[PDB]
Amino acid sequence: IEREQHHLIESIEKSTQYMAKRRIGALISVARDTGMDDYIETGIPLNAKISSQLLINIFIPNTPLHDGAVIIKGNEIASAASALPLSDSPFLSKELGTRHRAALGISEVTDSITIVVSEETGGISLTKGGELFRDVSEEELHKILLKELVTVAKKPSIF
Amino acid sequence: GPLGSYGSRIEREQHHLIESIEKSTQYMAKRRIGALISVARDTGMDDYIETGIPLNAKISSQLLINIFIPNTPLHDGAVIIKGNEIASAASALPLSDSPFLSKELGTRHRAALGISEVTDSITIVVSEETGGISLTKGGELFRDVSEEELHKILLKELVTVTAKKPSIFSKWKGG
Ligand SMILES: OC[C@H]1O[C@@](CO)(O[C@H]2O[C@H](CO)[C@@H](O)[C@H](O)[C@H]2O)[C@@H](O)[C@@H]1O
Ligand SMILES: [Cl-]
Ligand SMILES: [Cl-]
Ligand SMILES: [Cl-]
Ligand SMILES: [Cl-]
Ligand SMILES: [Cl-]
Ligand SMILES: [Cl-]
Ligand SMILES: [Cl-]
Ligand SMILES: [Cl-]
Repeated sequence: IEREQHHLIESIEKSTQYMAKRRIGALISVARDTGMDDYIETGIPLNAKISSQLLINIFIPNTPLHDGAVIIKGNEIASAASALPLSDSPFLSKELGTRHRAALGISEVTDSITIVVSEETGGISLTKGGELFRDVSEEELHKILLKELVTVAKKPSIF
Repeated sequence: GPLGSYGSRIEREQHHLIESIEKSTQYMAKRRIGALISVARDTGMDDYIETGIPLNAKISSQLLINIFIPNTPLHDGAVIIKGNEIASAASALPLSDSPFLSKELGTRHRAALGISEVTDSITIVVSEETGGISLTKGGELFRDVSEEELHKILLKELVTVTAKKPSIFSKWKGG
């Protein structure tokens, strides 16, 4: 369903834009082909409609839902305050803490796309397949989410 | 099921709803966080659901608390609970015109009273001024109730009494 996927992307972009300006730390993992059921069950179940508003309310500091991962599965916010594994990568910059290391860790054992907001700088990062793309612009964020979450790769790969 | 193995599914969902309300209101009350939670019963509240932001979410004390954090997108209005979901947040409810409602009470109390006049909803209010917990039902206000009185009214009004042995067997619902 192309329509739900474009809404998902917009919801991620607007919520992370708001948190970034406020240096609110956040972690959103979007499940793809590999199952994330065991990580979903570690958290508080929501099974909620996706909206930028609900994503922002989830991550407000010192609230019951903020301390852990949001996992998006199908067309729902499946859970909040979920556990994710921590990467032991030594290549990760020293100013990045356990949130970035959790995002990297999940990307190492799933094909999920994970978006991170830094509580120190408000920079936005992405992880995929054991790798981190640090401090992306608004345009780069949009381009990678469109490519990785909207199925309609139809054109020749070179482009 | 997910909730537990005792009694019927409906019973467990209703006891979880009650506990979710009690825990969330206790947390908000000590922080003087304003809150307004309306539980639909036999009366449709679909039109008020449509005024809010849709959530269609599993009920938890945690989600109720996060919804009402001040100065957030979801806090400004009513949560409406319908079936076994948090249907919407930041919904508009009608205001009561009653002059019998104390002027010391704010817009949340007047919205809670207003909905209770045209539905058989149970509505819970946390006052941002006093931290008191209030309840409305059928045009009446129960003001600044104790934890014990809150539990007693929620049990009576929100838990369907069901037969004992019949409750342990799950019925087929097409799945
Ligand atoms: O607990 C409130 C919740 O229960 C439901 C059924 O899931 O309502 C049923 O039980 C109520 C209280 O015992 C009754 O008022 C009602 O008539 C009955 O449908 C939900 O509709 C309600 O939100
Ligand atoms: Cl469409
Ligand atoms: Cl951080
Ligand atoms: Cl950064
Ligand atoms: Cl259950
Ligand atoms: Cl508390
Ligand atoms: Cl108030
Ligand atoms: Cl008390
Ligand atoms: Cl008491």
